[PDB]
Amino acid sequence: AAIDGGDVACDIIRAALGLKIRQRQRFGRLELKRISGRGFKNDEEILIGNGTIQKIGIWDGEEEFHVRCGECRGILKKSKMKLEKLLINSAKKEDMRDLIILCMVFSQDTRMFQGVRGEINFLNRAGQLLSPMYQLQRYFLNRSNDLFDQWGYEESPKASELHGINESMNASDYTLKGVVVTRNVIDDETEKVSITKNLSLIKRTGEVIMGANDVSELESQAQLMITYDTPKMWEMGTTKELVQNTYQWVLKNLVTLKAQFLLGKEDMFQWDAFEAFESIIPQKMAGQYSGFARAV
Amino acid sequence: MNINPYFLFIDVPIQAAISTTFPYTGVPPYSHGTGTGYTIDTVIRTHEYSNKGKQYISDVTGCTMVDPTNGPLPEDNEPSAYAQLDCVLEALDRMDEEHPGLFQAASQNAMETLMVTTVDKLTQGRQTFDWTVCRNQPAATALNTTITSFRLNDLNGADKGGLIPFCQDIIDSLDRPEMTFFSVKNIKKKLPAKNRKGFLIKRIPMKVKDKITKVEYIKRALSLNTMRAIATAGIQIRGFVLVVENLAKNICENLEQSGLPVGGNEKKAKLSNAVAKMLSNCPPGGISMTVTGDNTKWNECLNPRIFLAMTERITRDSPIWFRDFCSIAPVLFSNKIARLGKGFMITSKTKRLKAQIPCPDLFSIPLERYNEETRAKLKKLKPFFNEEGTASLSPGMMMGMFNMLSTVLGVAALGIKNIGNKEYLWDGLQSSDDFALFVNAKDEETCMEGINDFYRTCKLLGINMSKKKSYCNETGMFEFTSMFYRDGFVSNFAMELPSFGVAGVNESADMAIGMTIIKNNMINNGMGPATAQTAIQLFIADYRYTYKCHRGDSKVEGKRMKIIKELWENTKGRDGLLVADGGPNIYNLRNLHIPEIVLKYNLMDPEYKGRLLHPQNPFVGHDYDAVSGTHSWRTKRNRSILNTDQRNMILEEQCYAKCCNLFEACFNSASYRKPVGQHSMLEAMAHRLRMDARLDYESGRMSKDDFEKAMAHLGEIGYI
Amino acid sequence: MDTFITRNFQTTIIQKAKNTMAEFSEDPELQPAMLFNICVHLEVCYVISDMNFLDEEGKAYPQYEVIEGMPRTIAWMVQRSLAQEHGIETPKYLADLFDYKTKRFIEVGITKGLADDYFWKKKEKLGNSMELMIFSYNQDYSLSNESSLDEEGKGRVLSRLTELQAELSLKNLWQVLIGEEDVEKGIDFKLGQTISRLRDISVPAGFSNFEGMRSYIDNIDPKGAIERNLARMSPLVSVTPKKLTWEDLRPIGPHIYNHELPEVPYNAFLLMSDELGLANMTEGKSKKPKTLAKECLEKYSTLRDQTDPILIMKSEKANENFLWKLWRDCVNTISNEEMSNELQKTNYAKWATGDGLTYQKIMKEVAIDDETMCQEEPKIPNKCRVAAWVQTEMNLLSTLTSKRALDLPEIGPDVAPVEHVGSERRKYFVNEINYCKASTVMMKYVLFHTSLLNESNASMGKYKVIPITNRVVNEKGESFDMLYGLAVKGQSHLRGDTDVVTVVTFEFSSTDPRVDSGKWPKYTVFRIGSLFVSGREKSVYLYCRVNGTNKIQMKWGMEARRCLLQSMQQMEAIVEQESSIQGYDMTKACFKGDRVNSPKTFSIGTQEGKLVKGSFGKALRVIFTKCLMHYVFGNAQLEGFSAESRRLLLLIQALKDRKGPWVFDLEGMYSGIEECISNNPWVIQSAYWFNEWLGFEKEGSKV
Repeated sequence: AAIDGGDVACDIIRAALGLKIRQRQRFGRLELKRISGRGFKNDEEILIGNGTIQKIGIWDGEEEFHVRCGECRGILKKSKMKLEKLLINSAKKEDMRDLIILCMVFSQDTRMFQGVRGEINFLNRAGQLLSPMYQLQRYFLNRSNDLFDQWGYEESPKASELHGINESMNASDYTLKGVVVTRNVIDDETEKVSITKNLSLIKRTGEVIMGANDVSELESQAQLMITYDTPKMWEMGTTKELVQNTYQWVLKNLVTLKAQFLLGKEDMFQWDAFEAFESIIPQKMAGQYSGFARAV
Repeated sequence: MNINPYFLFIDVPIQAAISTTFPYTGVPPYSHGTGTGYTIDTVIRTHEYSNKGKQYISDVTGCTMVDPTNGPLPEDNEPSAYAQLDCVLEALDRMDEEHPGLFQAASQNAMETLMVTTVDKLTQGRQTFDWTVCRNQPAATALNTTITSFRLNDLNGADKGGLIPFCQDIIDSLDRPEMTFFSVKNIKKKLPAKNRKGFLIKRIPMKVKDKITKVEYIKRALSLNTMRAIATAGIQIRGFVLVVENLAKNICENLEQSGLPVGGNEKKAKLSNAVAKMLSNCPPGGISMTVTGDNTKWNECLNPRIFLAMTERITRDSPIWFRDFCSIAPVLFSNKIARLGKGFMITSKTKRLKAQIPCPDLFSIPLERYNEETRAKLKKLKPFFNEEGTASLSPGMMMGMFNMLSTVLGVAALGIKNIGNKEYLWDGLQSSDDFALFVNAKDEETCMEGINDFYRTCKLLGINMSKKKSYCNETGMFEFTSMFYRDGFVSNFAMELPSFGVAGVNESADMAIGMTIIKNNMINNGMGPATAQTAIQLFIADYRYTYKCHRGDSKVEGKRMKIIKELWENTKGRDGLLVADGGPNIYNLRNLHIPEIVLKYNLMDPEYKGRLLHPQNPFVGHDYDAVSGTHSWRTKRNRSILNTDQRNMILEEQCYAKCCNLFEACFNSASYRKPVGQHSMLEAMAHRLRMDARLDYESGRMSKDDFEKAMAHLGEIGYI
Repeated sequence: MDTFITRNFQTTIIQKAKNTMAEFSEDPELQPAMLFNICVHLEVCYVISDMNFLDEEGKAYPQYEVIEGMPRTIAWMVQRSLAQEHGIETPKYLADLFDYKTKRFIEVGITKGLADDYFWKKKEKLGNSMELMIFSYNQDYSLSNESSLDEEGKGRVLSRLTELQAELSLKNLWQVLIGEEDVEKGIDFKLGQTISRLRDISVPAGFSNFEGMRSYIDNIDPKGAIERNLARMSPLVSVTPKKLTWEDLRPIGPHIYNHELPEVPYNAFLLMSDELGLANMTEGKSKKPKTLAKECLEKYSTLRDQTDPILIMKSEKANENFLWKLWRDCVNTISNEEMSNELQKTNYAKWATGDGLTYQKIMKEVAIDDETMCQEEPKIPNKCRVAAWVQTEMNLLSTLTSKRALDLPEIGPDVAPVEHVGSERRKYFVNEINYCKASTVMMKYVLFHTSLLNESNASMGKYKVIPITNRVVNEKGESFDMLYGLAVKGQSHLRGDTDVVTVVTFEFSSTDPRVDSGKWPKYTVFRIGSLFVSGREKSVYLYCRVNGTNKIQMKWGMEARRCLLQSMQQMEAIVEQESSIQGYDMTKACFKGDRVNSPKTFSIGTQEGKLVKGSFGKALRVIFTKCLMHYVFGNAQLEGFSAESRRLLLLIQALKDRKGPWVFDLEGMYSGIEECISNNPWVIQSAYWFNEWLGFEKEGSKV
């Protein structure tokens, strides 16, 4: 609450807890803010280069977005299967690399569909198939040269501040169609949003603003020794730490455990701590371990 | 259910399935014996493929010489060593034209490196054939012996320090009428040794001076001794081959076709880039074919004269002195003499006898006494045999000594790219023994016509493609130096794996060397994460076994393990203890380049940190990265014999045996009662006898008369 | 030093000098003196070429072309182009500067003493083919032509070098300043008469002296020679391309199907599938092998006290009585109280291993004189047919037993995703092959070879008794100390490491050799007693065999633990290929299966002539067993056969993927492969399996 920080996961947690978050659509590392135009969603089948058919809800209509990703800014023009014009500013190369690739993926340009060669059967952490748009997003994020080659180039505009860029973000006359650089930097206030079961943010009218797949997978170690109390997540730590935590929990409330055990019921073997501890027990021998422990 | 492992290939591509078939990249112990018979066969085959050349008698060494270059072209698919000079020169011209300013720059760089280099560089090498003793010795010892002989012969090249004066002195020593040198001679023994008689016979070496005529030294310098290298060369050749190989490496580094000195994933990048480049410029609607060619008798067909021609052509615009320096190596190789090794063994079953026939006496017995194969081999080798148990061998290359130049020649062969202006373009890669050839044409018929033209061309250059070990297939899948490429995927056939045991330096040094070896294996040979982690586990197990430093909380027992357990009990930061102290190992992939001391510093006990990193501890006293602590101890490295002259003259006097006999009784009656520490043995005997007399009198073994008599005698000794 | 370099010169000059000097192919760090010299030289030549300019006619208001600093290739080609365009001789040494006015290349140098001697020696080096200007720190200048440089340039260069000289001594750097001639001390190289003669006689046919060869190489234009040589070459020199087809491939080494040839014997060092460990549960302490063997024999006292042997089978040459007496001596030594494991009854040990039958070496002169001493023919390996016991070995060694013998240390916590993937792969692999009998056999093999190697530390002239022990752990957690038999190792008086030291091994077993008489033509087997497991009597035989191995073979056996890493690498390559088909890791999916995917299944073998599938775990176990057998049954035949079957398999794969493979000399490959199928059980069974799989592929490719 105090810090106006975070990119996506913080917003999801804030909405789950009922806090104030900024209003902006996200497509992963790319956050959007519509400025003009509107579109409708229609579900239909499309053909990809690799030659597979899968239903997609495409957005049709003239749309103008305030595309941004990381530090670089810009504006996007989107219509049915076409990336009309895209403008970007100067920043670190990878910044606009990700911005522009996500812009291709979001624009649903037919060339982006034709720019897929390998299989896109990517899985998520939960093991559930990703949505087709996010599948293409991930494939092209891991595979940037293919889409850039497939898109096709054109001549850059003759304006002083407008110049093209190559695949490696090198200024050149041959520029990605509808993509240009601009030195006229575009300038970059809170509301409440509801949440659903699948950790997806939905606005007041019902449009999805931030999904559970937009969370960057950039793992890192916190600079401060954070602490948690719930045992449901102890599994994240190493096995020795899990054992230490579960045995500390058992010992501290040992009086209650003894009191319930003397009663002879079965509700005392299902504590959250025991469920967390079960994870590190091999599956094959878990039944025998439990049977022997109960018998003894 | 009868298992059939090959059935795996049904469900898995063969390129992945046969990954890492041979755990060893070196040599097995059961390989066919490389003795006198094998070297005789090698020389026989080398002379067999070139027997249609010009045969003459060397006017320097007086040995048979065979020159196949510019000889008749082959009329059969059998291996041929007849490499026309014109074709090689044209190939070099084509390479130079394609890469303008390449030969000149490479030659200039090689000559500058030679100018700035030092003789010490020769010490970085495998076993070298020392001529003074005519054996295989370490590089440093061979260099030292050669330097000493040169000094005895008024040659002081090593004094100047530079390599150029050393090689100048080598070629000058090749001109002295008589060469004097040091040698080692063994003489039997007569000194005492307690087994059952206080007498044993052994061999003791001594240094002597020996002189050899000019021709003898000339023959010795060119000799190649045998110990998959087949032979080693002495010191007279090492500098020139070093310079020539440096030149060839400089040329190769800028040759996109060359597969060397690439190492690591760069090899995979080169492979994939070559495939992509060839496919990109394929004719619209044409066909691209790939040959995983292999070369049979590669080093038994290349001629040193062709290498001399290549060196002359490359250094066409260079100082004359450097041109001669580069040429000195090929001419030395063109006169190489092979040594046949130990010899044969002949036995008589009826009388249960056996004997060893050495090489000089190879023909001293009728050929009927040798088995069929040896009989035929000696019959064929008779013309190319010398009376000193050596075989003249002009052609051939006896495995790798000009590998870089071989790669340059292969690249030259691959650079023609067309013959007759037909509708095919060829290119590819080659690394000193094996080539992958990519040919683009219209139809497979024209591709195979181009492959045939390439085969004929390489035949003209002396390179013999292996028809019995080569195949062709549509481009996209092939092999190159035990590295299978298949539509992007890449696998290895043979990968070296960590060997059992620690490096053999010390605790911290061994740990650092093991971890850096694992890291290098991952980087270069492509070891997967799981394999690397398992290698870490195995290395930790071996390390703990070797150093007896099991976990502090383990239940094992040992002399060091008691103190380890006590330290583990007394320590609070148990995660910070080093593995050598029974602590927990924390090494993993992300931290394979960090010394364990640095890793665990933040977790170590401050008292433990002080004890471990004490600035003045008695263990440390006075590549890999580690920390200098109390675990960097040094082991006693002091053996052999010193004071050789004094010990030898003492042992050759007479009375040493009596001194040993008197010493033995007294100083073996007790396990250890010696006042050691430079005490004169006579002084120690005097003290021992004084104490023995004192004890005898105290216990009553001797009367006062014997006591006083003993003290008077001991008074004469001088220590009483 | 380096601080002075980076402070006294602009970054561009430092970078140019560094990248130009790094081409020497040597470490640029430990030797920075030449770096300073080259930087100073670069600065001097840059200054020299910044004041004078030319025009369409040559007005002095450029004139100096810089060659140094640029890449050596580009510099050399530029110099050659300039020489060709100006019609002047090209200096053999890369000139550091060229002049447009004099139409001559020029060189510059920096010294510390008087420049006159430096100029004279440079002139001697290069003769008169190149002009030079030289400046020295001690205010000395030398010019070949006085009309080369003007006062301004000379003054500026002198001021710069004097300032550098003054500044060097301020930080104690002038003392360690090396001169300039050192890098070019060696410029005189005169060949002696002998070496000149050797060079002259080492030219290709057609030349008399090396001067002729040098002139021919430097003058003649050989363009078009390749075509001329190829035109007259006989047509018989042709690779004979031949498109490969499925029917072209045929079974390799059909002779193995010849029933006339004998079955392949069992030549492995230790019994693998027929082992019998005398289990003896222990707390887990480490004890010397002698004590462990003593306790194990005490537990099974009946076998130890067996004195009347019921001979069951005998080797062709070995003597049963001698082997039995040696075994009795070994057990007596094991059951005694002395700490040492040294045999004291050397009689039967000496007379049983044929250690007294070795021939006596005599002087070569007598052999030369003698007429009855002749070389003996080589005992080429015999030829044997398919052995049915290798299939049973492979089948049984891939099964899951009730005990495991692997306990590896721990690793640090995993953080990076690659570490997590590797840890998951390791978990699956160990879980799959923890209890596999192959792992226990491998551990027994490596432990026995390690003990054999250790015993050779100081005891070389004495017989040593060594028990074939193993430490094993079961599912319940209780750990056992198994004894698989004993082995007495003889003496190796010779200090060589590749010298055979005869060792005779007595291993227990529960399999009656009469069932497969052809499996043991080399073993001497007795019957010691009978064990009881479930109240049922099962016999125990003692396979006694003589063997010979050297120290290097001990090292090979010790390294035989590398089969674990080999199998793990093979499995990881399979997983990496599966993941490369996709873009994400395929470990859990190919092992357990995700929602999208299914548990991958591999074709394992044959059942009643029909294909059978199995889990990835079975494939991993089969891979591990195959690797272990390859290591155990390894000889030159096996490695050669594998190396050639590599090519055959690659061609088959190319055929499978519709890549249209072509073979030039197929029969050459087939002969190369069949040259190695003589008597190795593993090679013969591999050939049989390859034929079966090739038949399956042929019959399955028609669909």
